[PDB]
Amino acid sequence: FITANSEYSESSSFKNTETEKSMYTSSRYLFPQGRIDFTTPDSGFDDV
Amino acid sequence: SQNRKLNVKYIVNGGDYTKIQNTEEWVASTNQSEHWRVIEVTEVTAVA
Repeated sequence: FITANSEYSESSSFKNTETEKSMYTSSRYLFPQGRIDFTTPDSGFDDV
Repeated sequence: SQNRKLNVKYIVNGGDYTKIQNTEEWVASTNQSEHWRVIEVTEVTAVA
């Protein structure tokens, strides 16, 4: 004499992305010409 | 994951050092006397 029905459908979804980037550049141009010296009194040299 | 490392080094000893980044012009300048330098030492004597 009677019929009954029930349904229950549940769903879940999840996504997660993490991105990290890093860059570094270092340039050095070294163009020497020479060295200059001064004489300290402790050296004992006549040019002081 | 990803990594990249790049390292470039130029060295000049003699010739026109202002043409270090231009190989052709340095090669052109190698015949100029004013830029000739000591490029190796094959005999060394103790000062004593």
